[PDB]
Amino acid sequence: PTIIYTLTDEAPLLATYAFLPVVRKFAEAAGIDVKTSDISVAARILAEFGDHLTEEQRVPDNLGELGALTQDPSANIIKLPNISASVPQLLAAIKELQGKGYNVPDYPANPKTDDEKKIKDRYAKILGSAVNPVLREGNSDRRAPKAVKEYARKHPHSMGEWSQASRTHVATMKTGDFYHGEKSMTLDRDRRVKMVLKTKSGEEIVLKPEVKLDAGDIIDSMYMSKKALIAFYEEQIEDAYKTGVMFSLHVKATMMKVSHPIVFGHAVKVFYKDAFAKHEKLFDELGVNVNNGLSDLYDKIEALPASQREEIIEDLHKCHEHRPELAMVDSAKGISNFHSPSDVIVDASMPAMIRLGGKMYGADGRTKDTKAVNPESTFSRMYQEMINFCKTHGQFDPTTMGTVPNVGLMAQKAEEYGSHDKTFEIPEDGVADIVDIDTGEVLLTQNVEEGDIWRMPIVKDAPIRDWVKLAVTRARLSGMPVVFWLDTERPHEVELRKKVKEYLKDHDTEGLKIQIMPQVWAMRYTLERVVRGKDTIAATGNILRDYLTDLFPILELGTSAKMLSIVPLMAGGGLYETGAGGSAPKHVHQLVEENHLRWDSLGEFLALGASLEDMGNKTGNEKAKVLAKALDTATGKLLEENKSPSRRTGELDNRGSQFYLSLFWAQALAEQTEDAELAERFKPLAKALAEQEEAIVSELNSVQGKTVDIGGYYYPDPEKTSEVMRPSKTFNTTL
Amino acid sequence: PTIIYTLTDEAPLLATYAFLPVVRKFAEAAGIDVKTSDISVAARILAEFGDHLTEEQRVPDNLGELGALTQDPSANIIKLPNISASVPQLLAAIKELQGKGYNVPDYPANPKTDDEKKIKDRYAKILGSAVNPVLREGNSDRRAPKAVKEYARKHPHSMGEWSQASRTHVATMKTGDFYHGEKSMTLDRDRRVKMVLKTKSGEEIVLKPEVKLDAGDIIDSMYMSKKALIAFYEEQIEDAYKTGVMFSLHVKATMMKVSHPIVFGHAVKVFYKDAFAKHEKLFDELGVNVNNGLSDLYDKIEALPASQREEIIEDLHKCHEHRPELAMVDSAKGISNFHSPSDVIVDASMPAMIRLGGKMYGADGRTKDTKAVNPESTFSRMYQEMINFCKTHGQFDPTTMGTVPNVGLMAQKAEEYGSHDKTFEIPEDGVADIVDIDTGEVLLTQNVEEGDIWRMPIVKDAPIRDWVKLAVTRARLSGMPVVFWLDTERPHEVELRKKVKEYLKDHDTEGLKIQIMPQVWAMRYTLERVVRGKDTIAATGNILRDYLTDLFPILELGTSAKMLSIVPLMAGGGLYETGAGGSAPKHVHQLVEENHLRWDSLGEFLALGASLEDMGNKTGNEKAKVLAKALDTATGKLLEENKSPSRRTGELDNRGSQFYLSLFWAQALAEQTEDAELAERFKPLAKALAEQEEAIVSELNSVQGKTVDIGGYYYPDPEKTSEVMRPSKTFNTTL
Ligand SMILES: [Mn+2]
Ligand SMILES: [Mn+2]
Repeated sequence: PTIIYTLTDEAPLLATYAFLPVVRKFAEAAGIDVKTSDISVAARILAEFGDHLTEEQRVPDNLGELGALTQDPSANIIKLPNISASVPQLLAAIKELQGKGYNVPDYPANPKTDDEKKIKDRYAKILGSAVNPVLREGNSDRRAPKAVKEYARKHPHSMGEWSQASRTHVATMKTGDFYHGEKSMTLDRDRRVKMVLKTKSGEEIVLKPEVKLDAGDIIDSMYMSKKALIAFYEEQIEDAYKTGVMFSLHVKATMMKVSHPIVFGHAVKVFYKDAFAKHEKLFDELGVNVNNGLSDLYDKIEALPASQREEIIEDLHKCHEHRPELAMVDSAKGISNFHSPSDVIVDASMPAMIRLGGKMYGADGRTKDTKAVNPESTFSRMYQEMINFCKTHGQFDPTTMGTVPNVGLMAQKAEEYGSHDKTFEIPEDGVADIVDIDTGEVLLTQNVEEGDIWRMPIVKDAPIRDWVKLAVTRARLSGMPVVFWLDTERPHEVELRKKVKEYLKDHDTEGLKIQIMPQVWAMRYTLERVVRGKDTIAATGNILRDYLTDLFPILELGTSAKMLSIVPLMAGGGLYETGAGGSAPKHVHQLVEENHLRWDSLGEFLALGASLEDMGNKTGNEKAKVLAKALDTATGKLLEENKSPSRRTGELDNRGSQFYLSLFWAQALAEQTEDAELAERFKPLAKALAEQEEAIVSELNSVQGKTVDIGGYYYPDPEKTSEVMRPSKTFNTTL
Repeated sequence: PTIIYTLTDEAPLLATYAFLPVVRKFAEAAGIDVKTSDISVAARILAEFGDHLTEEQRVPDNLGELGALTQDPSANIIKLPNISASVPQLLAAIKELQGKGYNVPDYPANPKTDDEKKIKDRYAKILGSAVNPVLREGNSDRRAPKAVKEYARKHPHSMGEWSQASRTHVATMKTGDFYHGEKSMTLDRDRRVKMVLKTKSGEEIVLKPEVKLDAGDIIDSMYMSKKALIAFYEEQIEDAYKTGVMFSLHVKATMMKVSHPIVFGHAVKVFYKDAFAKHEKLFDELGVNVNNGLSDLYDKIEALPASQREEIIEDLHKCHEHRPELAMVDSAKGISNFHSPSDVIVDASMPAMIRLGGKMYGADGRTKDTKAVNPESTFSRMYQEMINFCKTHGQFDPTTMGTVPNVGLMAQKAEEYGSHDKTFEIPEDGVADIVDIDTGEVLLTQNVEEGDIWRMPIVKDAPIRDWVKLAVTRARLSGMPVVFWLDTERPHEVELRKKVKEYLKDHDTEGLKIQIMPQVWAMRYTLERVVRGKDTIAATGNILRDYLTDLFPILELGTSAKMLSIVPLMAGGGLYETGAGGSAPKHVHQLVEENHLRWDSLGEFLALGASLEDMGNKTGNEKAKVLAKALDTATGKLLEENKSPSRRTGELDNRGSQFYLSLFWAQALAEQTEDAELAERFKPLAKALAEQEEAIVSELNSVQGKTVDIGGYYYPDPEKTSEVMRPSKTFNTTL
């Protein structure tokens, strides 16, 4: 009977320092041990580079440990939001660890000696989205809990009005992209395959030497034509200019770490083609990679002599005169859409733009309409339908609209999420085949060109079965109809359709509305329903799982940070994500400088409830059920009494809201009558907490408004942090 | 990017000489290379007997090459009607080749030495239905093209009227045949079995050493009783006589090379019982085998002294006075039903009889009502339902009736089509068991007699799956319902029924009308529907596929020569049979003697349209689909314009009709509007052919009416033959 709580980075971790003690006190009453696990960026640096560390300094491979635990039918993991480290974040975490006596190697951006290549490659394991692929050995059940939905209706968030005369739209490719050249197939038997490029010269380049494929795996051979991509950009940049609408670009270079920077990069290239021509030679040897955005260019020209660097920036701002207006990320500082690929992230930016009435920010500071460019059509057409719907129906009404929960196929690096190590920028014109080693059979041929992006996504049979099961499970349990978003004109989704059609019959689907529709149809059908106050489950692939679980919750609730993210693992256990957003760097900024943490721990409370409830069902622990339901009613009272953390310094913060939760949790257990022992167990505690309420609250608020010492950033001192995060001694002694 | 076009025998080959140049000129305009494959009777003898040939004389095994090519997903084979060599045909081919300096052995019918036995067996690989078993690695989709049916409505073919007092009927067995003694089962595991006869003496004769069987395969143990068959024969011959109705016998001796001649043989023997008893000893040692018809007896008595020969034939003619009139193949030359087993072929003779109003020819040369004897009741009683139907409803009206396409299970030597090498005339009374060699398990027991025909036909699981999938596909694409003609009382058809019941669930059958009925019922249901202009798909086994795709097309169209015969190959490719009939040797005799080939190449145009149709789907070729649709209208225009070959010499022939088709095809591409490049590409060629119409046709017609030289028959000279098949000056120069 063990719950694994994850120690992560920044704000969620700080909240954990105050919350971990109070969850431990409640969980022990059911015989559950709350065991910690450190997956912070620092702990992952240490675990990898234990080469020059003492025994006491060494840490286990906590990620690999948790990854292994997912195979255990009793796994119970609570995953808090964590950093997906960029280079600057990695460097800062390294530098802090070094200064604290941990002998870890520097990260060499450009490895001089060959020994530096090995440790740079070892750091590549730490960079980016590294935690999610390992923990996701199940499929996604993401939905807004009834109590949160009810709260959104009573307290509606602001939403920009949609004008019928709005000019904003999604711009996307009609040919030469992944979708319009896709070939797909379901595997007959186990095979081992290689990815080879037979050039026009006659040479055979092996891009990927070997990949093990199981029976029933779906594989795709999709590519994007570089020539088409640029001609598309030429066209759209021109169109946006001619029509006078603001140009914007929405990709996900954060997670799609290979393909999307190439997509991002090309936009910048063709947009500023006049400047990139004047300085081509200079840019080349400077090693400028604008795939990393303009920020890369600006870095590599900053060291240059003043008269030369100023000439460069002048050729860039001069290029704007024949160009369309650009969407800005920070219009005061002059930071635009093209500055960094990690600024405008498709899953978050598109909802934000729709939420605002189809608006993004201009160079003048004004909001205006935008051509929201999403080059890859596969998953972007669905956004356009909503824009169209809104244009005729107006902005959604949070007080009356329905819900769109999601059942997402993600398990075992599903589809595009596990295709990173299998994506390649093509070196020269040739034919790209995936060939079987045993029997030289080309499984899928594809004619590619120089620059083209080629990848082979993989989705295993077993995950698909669980995914369909979860769809029917959610349908039965909620009474909501469910729609599978599967295109008829996309090979990959016709392959999935064959499977869904079959595996549905393996389940009892007698009293359920379950159908299959292509993306755009499904979106329309879903929109036609939400607007009439009706609910619909979206059973979707991996990338759509990501998009829709940001999109709809932003519209329904105002945020994607207030919802359940349950991962039923295929081996029997459950993983429970508390948040889908970042670890809130700015929240830590406010905590260290003026002792106020505005992090909302609601997602943690909800996940813990879903953790404790599933503990009751799987093991038979009836005392877990009672704690879960009491936390369920404790969380609900937290919302209705309006005691979520304030953003203003000096008011009720994260620590303060943790008190009120634990109070209500204690009260809920004291005044219930389905377990006699637990009732009288919490009775004195509940009586205690309530009695010195405006004494504990008085302490937690008085200590605010000053600089505080946690002893670091990426590795804060457990002793100092705990003092700060538990500053109420009245509260602490009560347990 | 290739289409394999088969070079065959006789008339289709001659047509191909005129056609291959013009199909290549069109197919290169889409990036498709057309390569030939010689599978003629000559090429198949040379391929087998390369021992005595020089290196330059040696030809590749093209038939085996094509057999391997079916396993390739890119396969695209246009198969044309070839010769299924009879002995006299094989002899003539051997002589022709030997005469051309090809050292090939004589075929030894009665091998003296043991070295002669060797090469007779090597020739037995060439004899009979040799191509089809190897090429048919998929199931049959045989149907009338929409453009052909519509021509038959506007121009009906002559049909003989059905009197309600018509005496004609199918006579067939009620016990003792394969049907009423049949045992059948599905295999659970992989095993290897043997065919053994446990005799009365205690001895066990091994009839078949070893045969590998897969899991999920349907196997049958069927036997026809010698005593029951001759009792049947003696009853029906007596019946036909008593009633005064003309006797006729319908079998498939050509393909059923083992069982049917024994069946044919017993008919003749009991019919001529008086002669065969008087001359028993003489006929014994003369070696006369009536399994090969009366012609065999006529050969083996021709050399005998005039007095004795005239005694034998008078005893045969004397036997005719107490027997019924026999049906005549050619009454002028005195050739009857009994002359040769390969003269009256069931699948064509029965439709010919029914189309004629239930009439066949007699001694005087007039049409007469007949007793159409089909000894085996498994697939014959299906004919009797149509006869009855016609007796009450009169003849079919082709101007109003519906279509009956066929989806035929045939893949991988399925059912009775693969039973030849496993069919045995029983040597002595005993039990006939099929036994697993590993373990001693007796799978199917049966009790047989001296002279019985025992066989074990097999059909594999994967072919069945493709068959069912093809039915659903055809239903979905056309809209018309499909009926599985499967009996309840035939064990083989219940094993099939079980699989058809299961494998229909693995498919989307939503808006589709799919049902299983017994043969007799299904026929009646089909007939009741078509008579009021409604369409029905017949999903049937192997023999029924053959029978029905001659029967209805004969009635709907007047001929089974003009129709699509597509074979979706299981590996993903496609085979397109241009004709189910023969190679028409009489057409060749007319061409050599008078320079006029009356061969109809319409089946070749349709199979090419279908070949280009599938080409675009699998690979992605856009220009290929344009060619298919332009051909589909060019073929139609040819029918409408009435420019098909005449049969009278000195008029429009195969060469002429090929011109108009290429003219209509270029013109069809001259005015299309979806590939602007192809429109202007064929624009000069279409204008040239339309400008030279009366010049080209003047040439092709003036060369007729003369004896011409093609340098042989079974192996024609490519130079001389191309000189004959392309005699047009201005037509050729415009390519
Ligand atoms: Mn997201
Ligand atoms: Mn036939």
